[PDB]
Amino acid sequence: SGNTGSIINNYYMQQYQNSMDTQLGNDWFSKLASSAFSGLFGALLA
Amino acid sequence: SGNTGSIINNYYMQQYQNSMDTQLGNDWFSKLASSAFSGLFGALLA
Amino acid sequence: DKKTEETTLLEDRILTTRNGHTTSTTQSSVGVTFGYATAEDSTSGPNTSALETRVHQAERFFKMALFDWVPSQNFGHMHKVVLPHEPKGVYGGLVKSYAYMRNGWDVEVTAVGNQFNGGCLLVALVPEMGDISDREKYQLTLYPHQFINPRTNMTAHITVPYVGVNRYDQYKQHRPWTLVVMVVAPLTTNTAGAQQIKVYANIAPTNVHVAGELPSKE
Amino acid sequence: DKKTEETTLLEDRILTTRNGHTTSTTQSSVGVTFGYATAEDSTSGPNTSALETRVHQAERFFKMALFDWVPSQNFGHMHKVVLPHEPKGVYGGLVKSYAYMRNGWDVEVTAVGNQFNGGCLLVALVPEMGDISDREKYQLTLYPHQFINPRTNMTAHITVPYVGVNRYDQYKQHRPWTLVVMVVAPLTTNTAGAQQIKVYANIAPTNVHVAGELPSKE
Amino acid sequence: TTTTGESADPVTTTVENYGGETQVQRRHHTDVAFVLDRFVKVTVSDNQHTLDVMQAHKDNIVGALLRAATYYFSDLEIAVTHTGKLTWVPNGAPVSALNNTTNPTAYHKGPVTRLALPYTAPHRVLATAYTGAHLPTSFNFGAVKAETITELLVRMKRAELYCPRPILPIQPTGDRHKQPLVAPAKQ
Amino acid sequence: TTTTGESADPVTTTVENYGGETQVQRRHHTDVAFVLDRFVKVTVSDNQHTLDVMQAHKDNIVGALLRAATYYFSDLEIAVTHTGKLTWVPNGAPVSALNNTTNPTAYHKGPVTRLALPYTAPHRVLATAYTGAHLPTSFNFGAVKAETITELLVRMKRAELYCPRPILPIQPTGDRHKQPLVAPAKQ
Amino acid sequence: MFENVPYVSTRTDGQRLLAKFDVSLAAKHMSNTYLAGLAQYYTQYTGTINLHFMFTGPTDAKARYMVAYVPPGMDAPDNPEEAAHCIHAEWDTGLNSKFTFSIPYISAADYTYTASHEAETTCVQGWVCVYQITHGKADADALVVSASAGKDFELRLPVDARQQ
Repeated sequence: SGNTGSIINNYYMQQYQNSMDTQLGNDWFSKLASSAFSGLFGALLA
Repeated sequence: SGNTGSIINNYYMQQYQNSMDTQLGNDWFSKLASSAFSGLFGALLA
Repeated sequence: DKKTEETTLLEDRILTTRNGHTTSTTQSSVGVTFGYATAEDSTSGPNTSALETRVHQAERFFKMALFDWVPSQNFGHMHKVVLPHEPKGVYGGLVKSYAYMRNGWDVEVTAVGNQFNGGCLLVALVPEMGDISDREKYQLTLYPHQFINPRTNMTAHITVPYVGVNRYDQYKQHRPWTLVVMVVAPLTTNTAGAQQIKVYANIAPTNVHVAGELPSKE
Repeated sequence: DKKTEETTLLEDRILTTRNGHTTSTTQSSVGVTFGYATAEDSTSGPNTSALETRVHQAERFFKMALFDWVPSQNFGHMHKVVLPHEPKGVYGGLVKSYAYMRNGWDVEVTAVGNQFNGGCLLVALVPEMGDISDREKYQLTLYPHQFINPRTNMTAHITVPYVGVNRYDQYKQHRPWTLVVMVVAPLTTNTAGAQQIKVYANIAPTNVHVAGELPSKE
Repeated sequence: TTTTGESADPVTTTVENYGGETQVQRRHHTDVAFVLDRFVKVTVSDNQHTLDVMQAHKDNIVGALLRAATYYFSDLEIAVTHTGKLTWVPNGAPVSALNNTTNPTAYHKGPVTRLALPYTAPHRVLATAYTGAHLPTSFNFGAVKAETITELLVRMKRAELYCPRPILPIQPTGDRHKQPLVAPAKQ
Repeated sequence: TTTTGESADPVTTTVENYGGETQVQRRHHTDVAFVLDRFVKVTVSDNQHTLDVMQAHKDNIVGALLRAATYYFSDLEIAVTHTGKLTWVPNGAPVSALNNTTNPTAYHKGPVTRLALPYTAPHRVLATAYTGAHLPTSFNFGAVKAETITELLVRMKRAELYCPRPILPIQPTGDRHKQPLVAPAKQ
Repeated sequence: MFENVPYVSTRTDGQRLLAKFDVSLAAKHMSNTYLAGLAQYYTQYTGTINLHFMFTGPTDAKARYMVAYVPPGMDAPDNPEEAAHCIHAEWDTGLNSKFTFSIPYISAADYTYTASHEAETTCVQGWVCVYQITHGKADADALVVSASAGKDFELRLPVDARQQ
C-alpha cells in the first residue's frame, strides 16, 4: 500500500497490527482529472 | 547474477531491493568473439 | 467553420490551422479560399532528372508584418509584396543551398481591430503581378482573394499552389506569387472603433521541393 | 569485396559506397569495420516528447584533410579529431537550427601513397576519448579500427553508431566520436615509394535526427 | 484549444496538438499513501508529549504534504529515543494515566523503541484546518510519557486525504532559485 | 593461418592446427557482473561525501576494471563505518538536504551500516570518460552525511559495461616482473 | 506570477513581448504555483506542462497572441518573427476566454531536475515567451495565466531539503 515491501505476511494478526475500519452505507480527484477535455473545440485544417 | 548465492529469495520485494528498468523499442563482444575465423585459408598437405 | 454554446454577443466560426509544429487558432474565420487548384501538378518532372527532394521542415509558419491601416488611406490604397521576400530560418536555408526549388503558399492575413470599426480590406495573391493600373484594381477579384470587414471577420485565409512556366524556379530571380492587400472602403473609426489597425501575415511555404545541391563555404 | 578479369599485377577488391547523392569507389578495399553494433538504439525516445525528425539530406559525404605521413614521424605519432568539428553545408545548418541532435558516422580514411612504400597506419574511432597515455596506444585496437598498409590497401573504412549517456546530444558542447590515426610502423620509402603520403577523410553523418527548433535571426 | 475559461471544468492538452507524442508516467512517488509513509521528527519539549501529526514541520515533506489536504485518516507508527519506561495512552484518556504501567508501557531497549498504534480519535476523520484558529482537544493519537524523551519521530500508515489545500515553495529573489546540489568531488 | 591483417576482423587459431586439442574453460571469474560485485574502499575526506564510483582506486581491481569500460550501469550497495545518524540523499538533491532526517537516515548500529541503493542518475547510463577532462555533476549515486564518517566502501550490483577501454599492468624493469608470492613457512 | 500579479497586461498595440521565463519549477513566475510547491520535494521530473491564458477584456476589446517554447542554445528572441521559428502557437480572442498550450519535454536526458543548480546561468530547459501580435481597444486589459500538470508529466525521487 504505502512504503511497505515485505513479501511475507505480518507475523501478527491484522486485527492487532491495524485499526479495523467499519463501513456504513476508488475516489474523486482521480475521476475529475480524467474528465478533462483534451480535444480542440475548433475545426482543424491540414 | 553477480557475486550472489542465497538459495532462498529476498525477503523484500524486488521493487524495493532494486531499481526497475524500463524498456523502449544477449550482446556484442560476445557475438564478435565467436565470429572469429579459425581455419587455415590455404590448402593443407599431410 | 462554426462554434457552439448557442448564439452570443461575441464571435464564433472557430478554426485552427497547422503546419509543422506551428498552429493558428481564430475565433472569427470566414473559411479559406483555395487557389487555382486543389493539388499541385507533378512534383517530379524530367527537368529535375528526379534528383529532387522535399523538406517537411520548411513547411511551417513564419510571421511578417504588412502595414498600418488608418482612416487617411482611402480607396485603392494598396500594399504589395512578393513571396518569399527575405526568408529566414529553415526555409531560408534552402534557398542558399539548392539551385532550384518550388512551393505554394498558406497565407493567413490578420488585420486585428475591433467590431466597431467600419471599412474593409481586400486581400489577394497574384501570379506574375507587374504593377496594376488604377482602373484594374476594380478587377482584382479575379485573383484568389478574401475580404476582411470588421463587422464580420478579423482574419482572411487563402491557400494557393505553386505556379510558373517552369516546374521548378530559382527564387533568387523569379518568384510567381505576390501577396497584395488593398483598401476598398476606407477605415471608419466612429465612437468606439480602434484608432488604427496593425496588419500582419502568418505564412507557410507549402509542399516545398528542392533540387540541385550547391557548393558551400560555411 | 572482390574483382574479376583473373588475377593481375594491379589491385582488385572493388567497393563503392554511397550516401545521398555522393559515391566513393575504391579498387583496393579491405572490407569495412562495423562499430559497436549493427543498428542504433531507438531513435524516438521520451526525452524528445517525440517532436524529433530525421533529415535525409544531411546523410551525404563531406571531405576533410588530416595530415601528411612522412618517414620522420615514427611509432605512436598520432593525429586525433572530434567529429563533427567545423561542420559546413546542410549538416552544418542543422547544428545552428536545432537544440539537440544525434547521428553515427560513415568514415572512409584514405592514405594514398603507392605499393612500394612500407610502413603502416592504424585508424580508429573512439567514444569519449580523453588523451591516451603512451602505453595505452598499444591497446588502441579495442576500438572500432582498421589498418592501412601500402603493400595491401589504400583505404580504411569504418562505420559506427551514435553513442552517449544521452539519447540525443548538443554537439555544441559534447561530441562522443573522436577519429584518430596513428603510425604503428614508420613510413618506408625505399627506391620507388612515394616521398610522403597525404591523408584525407571522406565522411558521412549517418541517420541524422534533430529535435527542438531554435529561434532565428537570418 | 479554446475553452470557455469561466467554466472551471478541467482541460489538459497534449503535445499531440502540434505533432508531438505524449509518453508514459509512473507517478508512484507522487502517491499519497506512499509519500506520507515515512518517519518525521517532531519537537518534543517535556518528558511527556501528546501525539499529534500537525506538529511536523510545515515545510517538511510530510508536514507540508499533510497540510496540502484538509481532512485526513491514518494509523501511526512511532520511534522514540527515551529512557526508563515509555507509556502510551489512547486519545481521551485522563492525563493521570501516563504514570500507570498497565497501559501499553514498553521497557527500554536502546537506542530507539518502535511501535505501531491504531488511529484512536472518535471522529470519522481528523482535520488540518478548522473554523469552529486552534485545533480541538480530540484531534490526537493519544499521548506518551517516559522518564526521559530525547527524541521523537512519527510515521503515518494507511493515509487517506480529502480536499486539497495549497502548498507553496520558496519565493525566489531573482528569476529562479539557484542553489548547491549534490555533485561529485571536483578533483 | 594467414589472413588479410588490415581487415580488423577477429581471428583465433587453435592448438588443433599443429595437432593439439583445445580444452574447456569456465570464465566465471572473468564475468563482468561478477568481478565488479564486491566492496571497494573509497577515500572519504569530510563527514559528508558524494557517492561516485570513479573514486575507487584506478589500480584497484574494481576501479581498474570499471575504467576498462566507457559506459556503465549498476545499482549500489554501501558499507559505512560512521557515527551518529547517516543520511542519504538521491542524485540531484540540494545539498542542504543531507541535514534532514526524513530522508533515508539510518541510526547507528556499529560497526558498519550496510544499505542497498537504487541507481539514481537521470541518464540512461553513466560514463567513465567524457569529451564535452572532468566528469559532469549528474554522474553520481546521491550523497551521504553523518556526524562522523570513519570509512566508506561501495559495491556495484547488476553491473553492465559498454565499449572497452584499455587496462595496463606494471611496466617491468627487467625481462619479467618477479615478486614475493604467498608461500608456506619455510621451517 | 509577474510581480505580485497573475495576469499580464497589454502595454500598447503592436508587437510587444508580454512575458518570457525560465522553464524550471524554481522559476520566479511559478513560485506561487501548486506545481512548483509540489515539485519542491522531488529531485527529478519529465513531462508536459500546460499553460492557460484567459483573456479578461471587455466585449469591444480584441487581441491576437503568440506563445512559443524556446529551447536552449540561443537567446530568447524578443520579437515574434525570430520566435516564429520555434514550436509556437498564435490565437485570437473571441467567445472562448481560455486557450491552453502544452510545454514539451525536449531534453538530452530522460529526466531533469526540479531543483536549480548554482552553476546554471541559463535555465537548463529553455524558456517560454509569450507575445502579443496586435490588438485594438485592448490596451490595459488583463490576460491572466495559470499552469497545470500535463498528462505524461511525472515527478520522481522524493527529497526533503528545506529548513526543518
